[PDB]
Amino acid sequence: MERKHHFVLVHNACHGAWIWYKLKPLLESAGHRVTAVELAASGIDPRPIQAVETVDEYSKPLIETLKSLPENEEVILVGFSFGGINIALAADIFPAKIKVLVFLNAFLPDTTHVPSHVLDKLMEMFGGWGDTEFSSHETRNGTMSLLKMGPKFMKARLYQNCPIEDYELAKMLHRQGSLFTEDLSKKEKFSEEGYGSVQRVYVMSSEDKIIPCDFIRWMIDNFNVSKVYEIDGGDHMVMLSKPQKLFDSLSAIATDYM
Amino acid sequence: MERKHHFVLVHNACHGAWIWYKLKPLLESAGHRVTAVELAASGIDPRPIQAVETVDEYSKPLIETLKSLPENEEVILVGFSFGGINIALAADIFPAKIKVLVFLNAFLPDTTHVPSHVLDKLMEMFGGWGDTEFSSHETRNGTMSLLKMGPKFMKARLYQNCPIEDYELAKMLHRQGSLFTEDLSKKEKFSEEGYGSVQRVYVMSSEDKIIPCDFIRWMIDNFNVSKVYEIDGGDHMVMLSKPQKLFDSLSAIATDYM
Ligand SMILES: [Cl-]
Ligand SMILES: [Cl-]
Repeated sequence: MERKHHFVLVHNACHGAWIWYKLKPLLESAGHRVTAVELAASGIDPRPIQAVETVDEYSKPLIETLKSLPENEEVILVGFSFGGINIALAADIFPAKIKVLVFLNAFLPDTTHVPSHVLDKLMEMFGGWGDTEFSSHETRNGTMSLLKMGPKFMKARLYQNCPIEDYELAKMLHRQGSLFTEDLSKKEKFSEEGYGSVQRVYVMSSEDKIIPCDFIRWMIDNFNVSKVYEIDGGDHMVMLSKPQKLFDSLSAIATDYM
Repeated sequence: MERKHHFVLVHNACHGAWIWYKLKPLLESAGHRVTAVELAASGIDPRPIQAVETVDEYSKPLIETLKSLPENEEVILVGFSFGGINIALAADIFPAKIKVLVFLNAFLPDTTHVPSHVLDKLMEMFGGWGDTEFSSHETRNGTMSLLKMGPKFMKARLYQNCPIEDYELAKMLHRQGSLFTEDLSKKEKFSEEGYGSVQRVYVMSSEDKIIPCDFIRWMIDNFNVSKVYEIDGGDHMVMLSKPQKLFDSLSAIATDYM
């Protein structure tokens, strides 16, 4: 049997490690190791998002997971949605720990514009926020913009191809979060020597109704990848609507980096 | 059609409303309404268990859900495991709001002994906590015993008949909690005029490795119920391992109290 890999999986804003409940055992039955990180103020993390003011604090559990890998171990690092920004941050710290970055229906930042660039572009373009609730919290370093998904918006825009049980689960577990847009507008650009040096691939769902297939091409034209994989019939929450096809794409990716 | 009901579902210690994610849509498809309560320090509730120092604080979100119900509305109140204690507590406060109490693989207290009686009986004969972590938290109410389940103990004793996905989910979501046995040993006995006046039924799983059949028969012999229902092949997490059969049992109950 060919070499197996260690996958580090990074969830989206307002969610938590729980999203990976279908995919983790698929990967582990094929002999791979999986670590599903829970970011700060996410899932069952005991902090409210208001206490996590910066994207570096938010991302700290991912940095700590990578820090604790033994010497010379490398992972396949998979970021979902805002998890794209998280994994780029990590890649700028620990580039030699990362065999390949998997941007899964994810923000794909560049090394030319401020780190918020691709998030700011989507916020300008997106029209279907529905019953999502937006709010602010003032910090000692400025306004921090917060969001809490509404259930109608979830159903129409994230979960529309998911089993109803999955939607019910999400309604039980989703939390107010942040896309850290102010904090990311003030951060130093992602570096070419760190983030830019790491191999990267993009995995996109064909029915993602939050991260559209033309906004992806925009991001990819803006900052190229090695390879683009497409998951036929996936919604945004592809690890819940099409976990087997997602396993298939991750499997393929593992084969290209053995 | 027959009139439908409003089910209020109460989870077990260390868990949260998320346990109900398969059952909830089954009951809603059948036309019923469903509230899955999240108890203090449970699931995504923002407080750690160290902040919830009494069973009455732990139960307060159930109390508030019952208090909020419109005038003359009555619910089918389902308590799972330690949920049995919480629904007995609620029945002693709002007995006229409850059509029937459903003890589901649950502790069934009486009105003769201290509230912790049936737990004390189990805890005395129980062995093999496995990798479960026990700790003590000192409070203005005395010592509070905390537990955090270990994953080997979960797999063997709680989830042995569940899909691997459900076991992975639970590993992602379970939290340190408490059975509040100190506080329950000190509390006033449940009253015959409140709790004792409410209709009650028991639903047991045949393969429950936490609450064994013989102990259930002893609780029911000591505090009678109107009817007993059994779910063939269910583990303790019967809402995960046999949701359809649990639905079938709750349907049968709802037909009985139309
Ligand atoms: Cl996101
Ligand atoms: Cl329990």
